[PDB]
Amino acid sequence: TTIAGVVYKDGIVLGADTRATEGMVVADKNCSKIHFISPNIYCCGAGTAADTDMTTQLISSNLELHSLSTGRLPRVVTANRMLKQMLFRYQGYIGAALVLGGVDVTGPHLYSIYPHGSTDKLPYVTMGSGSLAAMAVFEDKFRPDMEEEEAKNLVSEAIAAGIFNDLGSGSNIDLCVISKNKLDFLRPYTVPNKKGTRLGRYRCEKGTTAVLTEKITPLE
Amino acid sequence: TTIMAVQFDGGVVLGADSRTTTGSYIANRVTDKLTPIHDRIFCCRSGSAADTQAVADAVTYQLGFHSIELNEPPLVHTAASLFKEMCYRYREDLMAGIIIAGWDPQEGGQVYSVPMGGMMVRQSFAIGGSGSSYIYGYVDATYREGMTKEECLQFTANALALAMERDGSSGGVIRLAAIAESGVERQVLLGDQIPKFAVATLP
Amino acid sequence: TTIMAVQFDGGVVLGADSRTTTGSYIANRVTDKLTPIHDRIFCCRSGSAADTQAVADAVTYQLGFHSIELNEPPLVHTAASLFKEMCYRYREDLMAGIIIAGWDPQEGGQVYSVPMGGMMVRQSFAIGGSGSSYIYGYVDATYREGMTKEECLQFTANALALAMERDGSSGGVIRLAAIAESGVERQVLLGDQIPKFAVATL
Amino acid sequence: MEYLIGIQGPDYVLVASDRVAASNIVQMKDDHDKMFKMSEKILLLCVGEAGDTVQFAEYIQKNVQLYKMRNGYELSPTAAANFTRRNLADCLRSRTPYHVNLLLAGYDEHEGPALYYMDYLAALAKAPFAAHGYGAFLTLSILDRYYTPTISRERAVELLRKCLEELQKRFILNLPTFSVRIIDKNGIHDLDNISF
Amino acid sequence: MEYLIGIQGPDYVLVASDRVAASNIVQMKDDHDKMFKMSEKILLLCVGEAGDTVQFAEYIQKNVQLYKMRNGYELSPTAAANFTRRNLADCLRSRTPYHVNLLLAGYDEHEGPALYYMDYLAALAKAPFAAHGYGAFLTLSILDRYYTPTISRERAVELLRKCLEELQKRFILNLPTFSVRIIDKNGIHDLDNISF
Amino acid sequence: TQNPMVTGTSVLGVKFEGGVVIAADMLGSYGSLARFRNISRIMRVNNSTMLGASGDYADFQYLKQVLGQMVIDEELLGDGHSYSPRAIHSWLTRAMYSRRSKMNPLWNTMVIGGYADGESFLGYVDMLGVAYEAPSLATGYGAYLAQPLLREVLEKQPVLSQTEARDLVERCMRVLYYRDARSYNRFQIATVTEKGVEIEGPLSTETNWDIAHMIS
Amino acid sequence: SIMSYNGGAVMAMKGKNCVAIAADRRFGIQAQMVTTDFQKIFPMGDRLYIGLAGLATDVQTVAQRLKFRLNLYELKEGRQIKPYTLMSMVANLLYEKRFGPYYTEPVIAGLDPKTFKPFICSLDLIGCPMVTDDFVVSGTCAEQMYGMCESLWEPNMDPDHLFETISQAMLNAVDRDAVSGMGVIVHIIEKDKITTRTLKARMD
Amino acid sequence: RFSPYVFNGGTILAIAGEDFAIVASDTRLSEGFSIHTRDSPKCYKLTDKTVIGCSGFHGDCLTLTKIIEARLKMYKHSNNKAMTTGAIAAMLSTILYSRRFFPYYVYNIIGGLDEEGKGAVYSFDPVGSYQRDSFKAGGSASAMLQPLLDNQVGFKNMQNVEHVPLSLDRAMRLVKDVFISAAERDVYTGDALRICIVTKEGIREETVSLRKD
Amino acid sequence: TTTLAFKFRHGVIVAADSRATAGAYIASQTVKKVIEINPYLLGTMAGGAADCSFWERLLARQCRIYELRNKERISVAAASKLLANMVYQYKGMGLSMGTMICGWDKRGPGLYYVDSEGNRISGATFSVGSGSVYAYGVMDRGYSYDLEVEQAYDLARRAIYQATYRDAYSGGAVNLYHVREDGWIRVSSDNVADLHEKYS
Ligand SMILES: *[B]([O])([O])[C]([C][C]([C])[C])[N]C(=O)[C]([N]C(=O)C1=[C][C]=[C]C(C2=[C][C]=[C][C]=[C]2)=N1)[C]([C])[O]
Ligand SMILES: *[B]([O])([O])[C]([C][C]([C])[C])[N]C(=O)[C]([N]C(=O)C1=[C][C]=[C]C(C2=[C][C]=[C][C]=[C]2)=N1)[C]([C])[O]
Ligand SMILES: *[B]([O])([O])[C]([C][C]([C])[C])[N]C(=O)[C]([N]C(=O)C1=[C][C]=[C]C(C2=[C][C]=[C][C]=[C]2)=N1)[C]([C])[O]
Ligand SMILES: [Cl-]
Ligand SMILES: [Cl-]
Ligand SMILES: [Cl-]
Ligand SMILES: [Cl-]
Ligand SMILES: [Cl-]
Ligand SMILES: [Cl-]
Ligand SMILES: [Cl-]
Ligand SMILES: [Cl-]
Ligand SMILES: [Cl-]
Ligand SMILES: [Cl-]
Ligand SMILES: [Cl-]
Ligand SMILES: [Cl-]
Ligand SMILES: [Cl-]
Ligand SMILES: [Cl-]
Ligand SMILES: [Cl-]
Ligand SMILES: [K+]
Ligand SMILES: [K+]
Ligand SMILES: [K+]
Ligand SMILES: [K+]
Ligand SMILES: [K+]
Ligand SMILES: [Mg+2]
Ligand SMILES: [Mg+2]
Ligand SMILES: [Mg+2]
Ligand SMILES: [Mg+2]
Ligand SMILES: [Mg+2]
Ligand SMILES: [Mg+2]
Ligand SMILES: [Mg+2]
Repeated sequence: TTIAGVVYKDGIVLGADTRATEGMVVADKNCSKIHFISPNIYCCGAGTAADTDMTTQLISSNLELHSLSTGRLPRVVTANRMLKQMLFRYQGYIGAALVLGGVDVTGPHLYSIYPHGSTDKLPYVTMGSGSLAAMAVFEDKFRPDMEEEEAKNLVSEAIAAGIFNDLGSGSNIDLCVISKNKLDFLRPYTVPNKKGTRLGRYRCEKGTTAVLTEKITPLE
Repeated sequence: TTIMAVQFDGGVVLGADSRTTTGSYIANRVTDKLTPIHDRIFCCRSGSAADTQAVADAVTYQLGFHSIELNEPPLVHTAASLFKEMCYRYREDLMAGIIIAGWDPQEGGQVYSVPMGGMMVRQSFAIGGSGSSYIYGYVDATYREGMTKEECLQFTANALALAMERDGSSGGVIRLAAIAESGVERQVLLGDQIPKFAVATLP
Repeated sequence: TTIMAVQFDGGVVLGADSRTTTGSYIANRVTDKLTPIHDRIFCCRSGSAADTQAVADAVTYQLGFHSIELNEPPLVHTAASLFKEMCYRYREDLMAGIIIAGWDPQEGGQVYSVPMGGMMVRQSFAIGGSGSSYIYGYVDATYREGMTKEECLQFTANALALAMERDGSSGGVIRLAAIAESGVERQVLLGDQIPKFAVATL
Repeated sequence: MEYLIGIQGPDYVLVASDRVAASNIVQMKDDHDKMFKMSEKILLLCVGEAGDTVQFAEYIQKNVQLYKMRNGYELSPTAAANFTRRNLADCLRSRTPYHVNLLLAGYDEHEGPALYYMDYLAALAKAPFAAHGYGAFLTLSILDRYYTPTISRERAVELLRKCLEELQKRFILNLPTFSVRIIDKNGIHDLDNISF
Repeated sequence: MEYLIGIQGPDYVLVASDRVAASNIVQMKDDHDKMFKMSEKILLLCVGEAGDTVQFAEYIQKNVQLYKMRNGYELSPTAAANFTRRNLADCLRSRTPYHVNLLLAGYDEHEGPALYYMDYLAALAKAPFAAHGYGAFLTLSILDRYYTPTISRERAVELLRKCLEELQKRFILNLPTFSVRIIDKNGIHDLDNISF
Repeated sequence: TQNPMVTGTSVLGVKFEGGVVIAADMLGSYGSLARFRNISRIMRVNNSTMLGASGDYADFQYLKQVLGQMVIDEELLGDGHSYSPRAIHSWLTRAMYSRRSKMNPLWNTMVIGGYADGESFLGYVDMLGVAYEAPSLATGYGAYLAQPLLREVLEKQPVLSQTEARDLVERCMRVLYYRDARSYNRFQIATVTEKGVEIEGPLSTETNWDIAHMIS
Repeated sequence: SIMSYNGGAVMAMKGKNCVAIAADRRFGIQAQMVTTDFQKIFPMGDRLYIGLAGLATDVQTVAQRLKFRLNLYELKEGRQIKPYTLMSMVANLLYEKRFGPYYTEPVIAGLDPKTFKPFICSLDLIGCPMVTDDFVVSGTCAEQMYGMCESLWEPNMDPDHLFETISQAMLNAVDRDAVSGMGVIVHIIEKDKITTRTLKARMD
Repeated sequence: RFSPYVFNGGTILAIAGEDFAIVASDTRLSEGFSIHTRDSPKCYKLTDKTVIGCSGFHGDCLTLTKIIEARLKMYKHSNNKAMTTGAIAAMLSTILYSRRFFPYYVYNIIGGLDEEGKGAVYSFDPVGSYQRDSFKAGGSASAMLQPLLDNQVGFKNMQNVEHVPLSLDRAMRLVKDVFISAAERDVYTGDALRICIVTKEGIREETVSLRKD
Repeated sequence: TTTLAFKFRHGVIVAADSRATAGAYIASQTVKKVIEINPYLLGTMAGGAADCSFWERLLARQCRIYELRNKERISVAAASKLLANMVYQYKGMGLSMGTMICGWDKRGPGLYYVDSEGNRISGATFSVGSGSVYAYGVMDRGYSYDLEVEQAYDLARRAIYQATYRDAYSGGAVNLYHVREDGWIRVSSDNVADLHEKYS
């Protein structure tokens, strides 16, 4: 997995690849790793997939209860605290490594959150087995106060670095762009990889497979 | 990490490097290891990021509630005691080497070390974290009774610079804070502003 | 242990503490860790007492025989090379952190480190042993190019004193040696003669 | 070490089990019985770790009987097999797992004869024939070779005997006698022990 | 697993051994012979680890036969026992230890019958009777109970039979047949196998 | 070596039109301690060939001794034949493999750069005898932090000028200083062309710490 | 490895207005086959099936516990469960045992009960769900299965072609796996009927 | 615990035809979660008639192929003729077994022409067990490729199909298809497919691009 | 693997499956597990594939040398002994081999079981490999010294078949050989799938 985030002039850009692996086999070519937290907050996930799915869902659900009560747009810091207090409580046994980004009444915020419950608040972060490839791109090219399209280019370059250099990462690039005014969930943003063209027809005619037994059960 | 704090007449100076590592990857090159626990009380954090963040947030909570109840600024010694109780009770499950420093109206500038294991001791100045090993000799030779704020800032910046050069787990920028009755003044020494000492190349 | 050596124009200064330990028992409180390998070449020893004594005696033999054969004083660089060969070859069976320093007519005062593992590097000054950890920041701040012999002695004595206060495996007396064309001058700093730096009381 | 075997025909199930209780190098009992009557038309055959085997089988037996007393009619072989499986599986990850391997043989009025196999993990399979223990390794292929679904009870006892003779010949352990029972529409019948 | 027994009377030594070669759960041979003729009046019975047992016994056997050829007369049961011992002991701490347990039975013209016991460590003991293997645990007390030094060969075979019957009854392993030989003034005699 | 003692971190290499450039910081670390801060981890082997090593520095000094002596032996013959970069890379692959096969490795990962007969040579060898060639290489943390940047540039423009390769290497060394906790901001750059092997240093990268004020 | 103790394989595959799900038939304990008609695919609706491979005890447990929950779900709600909703129900069940999981990795195949749209997914043993538009596989021969499905699967296949593809993918995959096989069962799920076949297959 | 081995990835494949042999491999060389290089083929020419594919621990692939090269020349010097495909196979078996107690971590497949000009494939385990095969996959994605070859070349599990001779063109199509399928699912297989076709006329080379992720 | 052999009035029957595995992966369905040591001597392979192949090939070499030096056929006893003496030296080093050496020499039909543990034993019938327990059951219930030739073929084939059915690690085809006084013959090769068709 390669996941990443940037703070730009007017918001946040989050990015992710779409490969999920089981051992060193690709199980999913089009996994969605940028999870909904609230309408103004999203969270990329890496690490153990059931854990990132269930953790983001639980915090999103608790936040929706919170905002229903407060009648206000939720804060990024709130998602951060809920996530990190839960992860800490489980002592790293919940293997969720997260990039949390959004925009609240105090502006754009971005955090990386680790399985043992530490967080770092930073203007660019990466996580996952591709994170050093993605971070190299950011250290080399990030500038403060990028425009939207520069920020998007930078994130997708970082994710591409992970895609091409990390055997744990692959397939498509998803982005999510979050400003005061707008939410653009861009899935796929890019499709840099495609299966090669299937050079043979194998047209298996009816009867090719021998059958011992058959039961037709009709339905209404 | 390298953390440090020094007492002066009227307050304290605190300092840290800014490196977070996982193995030898730098996961944050500009970490803020000096965390406000109340208006005039900070902790400097070393060891586990997760542990020291959880413990600092918990103490912040405890101290804030205690302070509202009493309707007075908390004592530095109280903040230290609360860190100590939590670090000692959970000493088997935590990796936390802490320095508590700050100012209160009763005892003025104070520095407490709460090293791993959860003992607590007041000191004139304190150093901790993995990089502190490399500056014991320097601090012991250079410390003087009666240093001014400005001298404590320079002393601190120099010590941390020295540790940062040698300790692979320390580095980045130097974050400093001075705390006194008047408030908290924070600054960052980066790049050329970090004190510099030549590599001793051959004649 | 804490060992150190420093180059000056015309010679070297060497120093060590004098503590040998087994666990935390002090088996000798006045150890001599500075061992003459030839008339103007010493090694400072740290690590295993048995290993560094056996290696030093061996190199003393090799260097002495070589020197008689050539009919000239040996090079400091040769002495260091012979320690390096033996410490590298046997790196899996030895625990030896060595500093070789001395004077020869061709290259003057020289300091070489042969740390564990058996690499060899020439340096302006070198420190080693368990106590060296506590004086990196001090030596890095205090070292100046162009120090005199006397300054090298004081610099060495101070560094060692600081290390000795902090490192449980170092202590006792400070043995110093200065080596130059004129010969070897040894002395011991004991008790009140060891440089003193206050414990920082409230 | 313990051998269980079962052979289901059209209208009966035949079962047998060794009669040894061993400890270290000695047989301590030569007339041991590994069969537990659950109901008129159900036998549970149980082997495995000492203590676990009896504790488990008797717990099941008592509860099947309790079912009969509460409800006035008996649990079907299938229902009893699933009950047995629910218990074993529920205990698997608990503080009290039972290390037992089982066969359940029964005859139901409406479904006919049934033979169930269960291992200590609580995997349950219905089978036309089956066996447990190291002896199974030497006998299952004999059963695969000669069994047919319409096998008569006379030829089943003969097929059983071929299995047991193969143990006398080829198996390293001394299992000289076996309990043999059959279940059909009229209940549970003791046959002569097969002995060597 | 392998059983050896010997019983020495006034003027003979009777020996027997099981006839199984086992592997994992199966008997692979039921007519196995664990006795090695060393000379006209000496048998070596050998059990233990696979490979070691034959390699060791055949090495002894060849050297004892070599001794006969070089010298024109045979090594006494006692000499051969000590030769066997020297070899086993000399190998104990070598790169090639032999994991074997033995009995050595023989008849000397002047000394009369002898039975020797040896373990894999190469401790040697002369005994009026002895046994090796797990089966020894169930049979030595039968021998202690009924052996007398003047026991006749007919009663020794009866005594042997009691031992072997006790294995059938009480031992967990299936050892159904035994080789039986006797040695006296006229050499080595094969008796009928004792079988169950 | 069973246990490495003083060690060096990444080595980088990239081919360019007319040569090869390699880079390596000047640090020997003793665990986390930045112990010997002025050691060269690059060797001029002969006129056409240079080597840089990660890993145990004593083992590197042994290789240097051995390889230096081989080159002297060959030069003594004055016979018109020289070890090419590829031959030295072959030799080194055999030497590491052989030491690995005795369960006594030389604890190093190496990058060999050269220029001979109009061709740039760049080859890797590790302590197990794994060896190959590529247009760019990077050992240690460089495999994760520098190689992605080298490859990305190379895919847009496989043929680099010398000055482009040098700038690209400098950018990589900066990233390493930011993100490898065993790096050091004092490095050498070695270059091989038609003209031979030049080692430059000590060199430093500019760094930017503006992000230190972007936390709130 | 716990998941190879019983062996076994399941897959599901999507076509044009139809889905297919298949399994091997062996119940074995390490090397020993015990039975050749072991059920691994269970109905969860008229047009909705779950296939479970892994440790046979948990295959059964999960199927039975899932059915408990589904029946309650259907009685309480107005209605038949939707495929995606079953997935979530199974995810939730598995993730409850996050720290002592069931050793089974299911695949689900079915048609939406109102719209009849094809659905396939799989989950790992702690409940991570994965929906795909082509195929999913689970079991001791997953690599073999992936090879066959990647090579043969095509979009928009009619029931007959879907059957031939899922059959050939299964047979040939399990024929490279010692601990899977002894027969293959295939269910084809259409709007108006379920077709259940056993395949002529190697019995070694 | 120094480990003397590491896994470096790679898939290999050979197919025997009536009058040809194909040996194919991907060009990726990996370690851990990284790519060492995208251009490292796993096929090596041994004679005009014999090619070998090698995957596994690259340090052993290099060493072993260099040993085989030396031994082919030693044979040729001592017997005055090139080694046959079958004699290379037999010899490889003994060289692998010589390291029975510290094996070469290599999966080997030989493809070439036998003494009658027919396609021959020999496949090996790391300690030298081997046999002749009609086709074989090896290395990282072998479990993914093998079943498809069983089905499509072996005609396994198929009824009502004429068992025709394998044409070069169809064999080629198959090889490209299965590697493309393998590049979808095995993380180690990718970058490029290199195909060697051995016939009476010599050995020719095709290369096909694969996904780079 | 499943291999078996037995002596009877008309020589020695020898049969094997053809599967090889690497863990649970089926590596081959076409392994030849019966090796032609000479025209009157066969060896069967079970256990490590490379180990069996190497050591049986070496045995064939040695038997051939013997025959050249001595000007007569090696006995089954002596051949089996050469093999045991070769492997004895490697005990404990992890070789895995179980073989039957099957021939006909001056003592008549000959059959020895030899393995890497050091066993060497003569006997009337044996089965070796992970499937052996299953083959023994069927073979033992049908075996007789006075089996007719075609009945002996049927028994061997059926015993290996039944082993392939129960044992996950046996399969492929059943390959059957007959050692007669004037040489072994290859009697048949039957795919287990074609046998399945036949035996129901
Ligand atoms: B200092 O003590 O060197 C520093 C102080 C800290 C920021 C208060 N400590 C560290 O850098 C530590 N690092 C971590 O605690 C850390 C941070 C992010 C992730 C992980 C991690 C932990 C377990 C498994 C994977 C990742 N750890 C310390 C020296 O490691
Ligand atoms: B220094 O490195 O701390 C010092 C230097 C040395 C004198 C050259 N080393 C020690 O004190 C070491 N001590 C010993 O080597 C020593 C001396 C006497 C006995 C033993 C001993 C060793 C093994 C078992 C029993 C006793 N060791 C010390 C750091 O280990
Ligand atoms: B039979 O005994 O089940 C059969 C015998 C026969 C001679 C092939 N044995 C095997 O199938 C054995 N398999 C192998 O030895 C084998 C097959 C493929 C690869 C490897 C291998 C060896 C070393 C390192 C990696 C892979 N071994 C048996 C089942 O293990
Ligand atoms: Cl927070
Ligand atoms: Cl990841
Ligand atoms: Cl940093
Ligand atoms: Cl501490
Ligand atoms: Cl601390
Ligand atoms: Cl050292
Ligand atoms: Cl040292
Ligand atoms: Cl002392
Ligand atoms: Cl240095
Ligand atoms: Cl150089
Ligand atoms: Cl439930
Ligand atoms: Cl539910
Ligand atoms: Cl075959
Ligand atoms: Cl001979
Ligand atoms: Cl025998
Ligand atoms: K922190
Ligand atoms: K540092
Ligand atoms: K000493
Ligand atoms: K001290
Ligand atoms: K791939
Ligand atoms: Mg913890
Ligand atoms: Mg020693
Ligand atoms: Mg219990
Ligand atoms: Mg031995
Ligand atoms: Mg199968
Ligand atoms: Mg089978
Ligand atoms: Mg990738």
